[PDB]
Amino acid sequence: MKLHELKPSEGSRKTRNRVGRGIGSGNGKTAGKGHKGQNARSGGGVRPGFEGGQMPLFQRLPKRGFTNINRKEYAVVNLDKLNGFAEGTEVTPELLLETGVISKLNAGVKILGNGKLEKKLTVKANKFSASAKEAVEAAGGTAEVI
Amino acid sequence: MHVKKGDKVMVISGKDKGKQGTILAAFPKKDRVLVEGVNMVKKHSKPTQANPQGGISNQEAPIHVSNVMPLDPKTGEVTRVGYKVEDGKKVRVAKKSGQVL
Amino acid sequence: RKCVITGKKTTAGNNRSHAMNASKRTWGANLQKVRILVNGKPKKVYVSARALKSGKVE
Amino acid sequence: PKVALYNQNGSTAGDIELNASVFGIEPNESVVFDAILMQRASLRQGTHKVKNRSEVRGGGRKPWRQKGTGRARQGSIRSPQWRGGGVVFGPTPRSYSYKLPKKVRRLAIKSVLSSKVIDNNIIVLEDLTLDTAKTKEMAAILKGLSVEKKALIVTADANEAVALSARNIPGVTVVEANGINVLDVVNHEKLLITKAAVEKVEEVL
RNA sequence: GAACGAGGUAGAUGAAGAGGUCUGGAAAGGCCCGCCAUAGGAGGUAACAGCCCUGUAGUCAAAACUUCGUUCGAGUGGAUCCUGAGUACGGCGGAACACGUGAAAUUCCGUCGGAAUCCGGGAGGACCAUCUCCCAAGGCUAAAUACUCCCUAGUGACCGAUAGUGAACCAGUACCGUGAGGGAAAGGUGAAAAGCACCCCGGAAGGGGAGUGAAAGAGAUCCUGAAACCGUGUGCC
RNA sequence: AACAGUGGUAGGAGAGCGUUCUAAGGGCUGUGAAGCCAGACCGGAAGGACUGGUGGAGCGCUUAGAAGUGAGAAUGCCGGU
Repeated sequence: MKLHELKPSEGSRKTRNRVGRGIGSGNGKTAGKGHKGQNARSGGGVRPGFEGGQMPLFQRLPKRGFTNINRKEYAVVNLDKLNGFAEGTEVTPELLLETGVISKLNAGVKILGNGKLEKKLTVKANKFSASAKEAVEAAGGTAEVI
Repeated sequence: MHVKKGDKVMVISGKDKGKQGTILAAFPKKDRVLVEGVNMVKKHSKPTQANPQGGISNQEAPIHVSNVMPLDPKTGEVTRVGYKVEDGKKVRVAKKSGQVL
Repeated sequence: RKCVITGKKTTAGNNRSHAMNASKRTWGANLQKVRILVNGKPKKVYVSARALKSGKVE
Repeated sequence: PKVALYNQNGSTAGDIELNASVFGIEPNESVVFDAILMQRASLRQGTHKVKNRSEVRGGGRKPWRQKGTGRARQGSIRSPQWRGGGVVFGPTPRSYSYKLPKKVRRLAIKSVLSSKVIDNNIIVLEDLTLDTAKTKEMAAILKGLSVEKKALIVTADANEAVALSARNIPGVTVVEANGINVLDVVNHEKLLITKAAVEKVEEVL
């Protein structure tokens, strides 16, 4: 790439669809916004979810929400990222962070059971699904619960 | 203003080259120097106070300092100007020699 | 000439009634001066009044 | 990469085969486009400003009646149709920079370096040490390298014999290996490295 | 309270070609050559300059006023007392907290029968116990941070006179308004005033010559000078 | 190459023209640029040159980037008539 011959990959640049310069290109007089509407004036108009006076959809539906303080986003492992390791290695939540397995330890590492293993592993973690407890034992690995 | 009134000024360029001479007057606020011979224009004058002959007078016009360089007192050469101190007052020093003035 | 609960005391402002020759005269502490416990700790000094329901009950 | 090497005198010496991880990639010409428009963007301070309809020192009154009279509506003495005028939209103070991801800017440097290996405008010169900072010595080196155009020198750790020199030469600027400028490597179009800076390039990438 | 060091309020020093030629009114331009550089930022000079000039790099400079920075009372008890007095605490007044008084904490800031005080007190979103955290009701407190009227230095994919500060100019003026206030318009001779002596026309104003300047149609709201518009002539109707 | 279609407002979609400024190259200018003034030139279009006359110092192209991005209508502003 010389400075004399700068060019993009075609499709990574695209000129303006600039609005309101002459009727030749289109969008000249009305400037893309039609005839005399409320949706043509200087910013006056509508909220996003508004229906002109009819009861908007977010109210005629009931409130079924309730949020506790004490919730726990458990870390989600599909049990198949342990196949990236070899058998007989250490499985700790401090190890799952820096290996790129879990990007964020949100106070709890639960191990799910989709898929399968073939590797005897020293698995210690906070909580376990029931099929994951047997799948680690199916590979002969230990199933310590932190 | 690196040139003193009454030196041996050489004219660099302008309407007249070649001629050298002496300063008759100076204008350091306007950065212009009046030198004999060069930049002589024929000026009209009305018959008024200070000798009402009128007519077309004859005098020289001032020249900007950048056309003005002094010659060498050692060779007769257009040299640049430096500065030294010789027992007291700062003196002008011509380049390409150990000359003064 | 004060207490510790809302910002209105011996201060400096306005009034224009009649007969019309004028300067400085008073808003004072509106006392009728007896105990409370919103702070039960005594000397029996000044009181003023913006509102007196739900000071306390008893 | 089998790039040749010369001396500080300029005589031909033993070459260096470079590393294909840095100098032997394919030239990714799509990245180099969007590489330079990052660095060109954050050389503009953009401190331009225009007084709007409000910052106009006046305005205010309906300059006459609205009816009874003859003119148009014309409802303040500094509206944008007027001659004194507040510009309608105008330019406002801002930035222009945006930090590209790290995997781009690693690859963006390397494709330029791998290109200049093919373009052969690159010479490694170990131990560029000088007695004085005189650019006359610097000019003698450049004519000894047959460089009559723009050029760039990568020092190891900004040796002041090189650094105080060559700032007076127009086509040659001095920079250290910590400051490998993605514009200037493309800009100066011929390039010089010290041998200590060669591994200093290699130790970071 | 004294001495030193650095900075500021004036400064100084400072490299290398009228290089030869060609056009041009005029070389800094073109051509053919040199040269300096810790200086090829910038301005100025008859036009576009590293080496033409002021100056810039670099290094030094302060009588005096200053500015910043350097140097000349521990432990152990466990009798007693104290540890913040006219306030701290809640459910019905107000206000600030994201919280519109609600389940309403908490902080204070006007107000309705006057708690304790170390075996104590307060808080942990009413409250209750438990549990951990902490002694409120006296005061002081730098840095990081908010900002520009000026100053110093210098930037710009900022403006180039209807733009940019209202104001590039005697501009917050001239004028409008008794009034608070409102608030304009208007930069360019050349490189050098060398700015027109002299002769005619007329009372001039104003020309026509001449002379000045490379250009005088360049000559005084003075570069370029379009269109509206006012024209004078003439080809065809 | 063959076949087919091409009126269009609101309205969507795609290509390009051009001014100001910057960016590397290149060049072109006191042997006369920008502008202005004329024509019978070329490009499908916005358009773009080329001589001639004015003017007396700067400005185009090729590819990029940024936009105060282009007038003929606002009982439009401001001059000139």
